[PDB]
Amino acid sequence: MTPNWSELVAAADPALVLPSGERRAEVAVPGPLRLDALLDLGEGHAVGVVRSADAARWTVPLVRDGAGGVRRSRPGDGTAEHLVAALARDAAFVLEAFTGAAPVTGERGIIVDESVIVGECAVVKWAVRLPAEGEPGSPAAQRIAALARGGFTEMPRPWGLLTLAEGAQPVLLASVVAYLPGALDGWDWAVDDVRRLARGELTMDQALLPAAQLGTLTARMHAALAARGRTPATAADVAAWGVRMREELDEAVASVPGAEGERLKAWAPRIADVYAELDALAGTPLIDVHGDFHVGQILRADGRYAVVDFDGNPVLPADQRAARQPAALDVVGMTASLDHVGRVVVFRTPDVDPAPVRAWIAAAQRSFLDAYRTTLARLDADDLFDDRLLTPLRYAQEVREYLYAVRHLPHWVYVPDLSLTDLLPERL
Ligand SMILES: [Cl-]
Ligand SMILES: [Cl-]
Ligand SMILES: [Mg+2]
Ligand SMILES: [Mg+2]
Ligand SMILES: [Mg+2]
Ligand SMILES: [Mg+2]
Ligand SMILES: [Mg+2]
Repeated sequence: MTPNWSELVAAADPALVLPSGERRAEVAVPGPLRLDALLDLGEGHAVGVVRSADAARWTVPLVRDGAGGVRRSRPGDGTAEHLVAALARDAAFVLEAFTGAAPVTGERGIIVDESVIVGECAVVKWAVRLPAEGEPGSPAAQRIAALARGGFTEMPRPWGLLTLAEGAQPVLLASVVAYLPGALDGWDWAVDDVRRLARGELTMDQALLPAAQLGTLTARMHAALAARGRTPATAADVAAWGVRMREELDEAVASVPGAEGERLKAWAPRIADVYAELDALAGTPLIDVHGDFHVGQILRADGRYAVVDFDGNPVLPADQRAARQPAALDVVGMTASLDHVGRVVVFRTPDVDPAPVRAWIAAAQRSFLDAYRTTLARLDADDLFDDRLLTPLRYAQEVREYLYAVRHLPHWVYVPDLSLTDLLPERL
């Protein structure tokens, strides 16, 4: 008889677990492989949770093939199709389907960051590397499900989620969401809006509306996420925040060159002064947040806004990205991002008049916060936002931009330099 899935995986080349296939033999995945869990999708298709001999765990879309026995599914094999069908139609797994899932067919691969377009209307995203058993990984499945359950719709419509039932949070193995082919992210559309403002093709009112819509979206998002509950920050939590933020400040002060570096070195005492007041913020509410929130995570098409990318903050250790944080963290991420959009327009656009752009920077931050506060109040969710955190967390956001610059793009130091120039009290 044909072996079971376990015997096929144990006998398969260890490169089975790799999306891009076998690599150089000198650094091959160590075998033998072991199948820890298997969701049978029918007709020779499956989702495996596979362990390599180094204890690393993997999500593997599998297909039985008479050529080699088993191999990793490729776009066009139909495994993503079969996952979608299992949504429309083993205790280790949780398959959650949402309204709108349909058994669409036809697969096309696309390169992101593995993602497979199905029926030219849905996107299946396979997790690849998983955390160790019982350890936290990406919270994207918990975020998307909480949003859908809360009636939040300003995101690609969820079709389904496949998770492994273990640990504090179910481990994400695959997500299926609506495909938005004609959608750009904010680093395209927000820059274009403000550029058009600078050219006089939009009025200030027109160029400010997206900032208000973003504020409403963020408030709707937080209200839905907060329905899963909240956790008061402890004294140790806020103390840890200050240590981390001061260390990042010290690194930026030690690495930023030139005039920007001199001004930052002169500003560091005041920034540190503000970080010091975090000790009085013990008890501030922590909720499930987006955690990596900025205009690049917002798709816009035909006046519809959609937030994506719920894996968490990529600079935190992988096992901390699911942790709850202050809602104000997302708030400052977006308001900082809006400021930066304005800085980029001025820096990149020939013959631009910075006066209207800088007026827009200030007015856009006010438009966002007003809409955010008004929407939270309309949703009776006012108390998740502790605005005492605005200044310390915003400063820390700008310091992160210095570190990005010195590590990846040196000239980018102008963004936090000009942002902080306008943020800091002009009394110093
Ligand atoms: Cl500027
Ligand atoms: Cl730039
Ligand atoms: Mg072989
Ligand atoms: Mg090999
Ligand atoms: Mg080796
Ligand atoms: Mg993103
Ligand atoms: Mg991400």
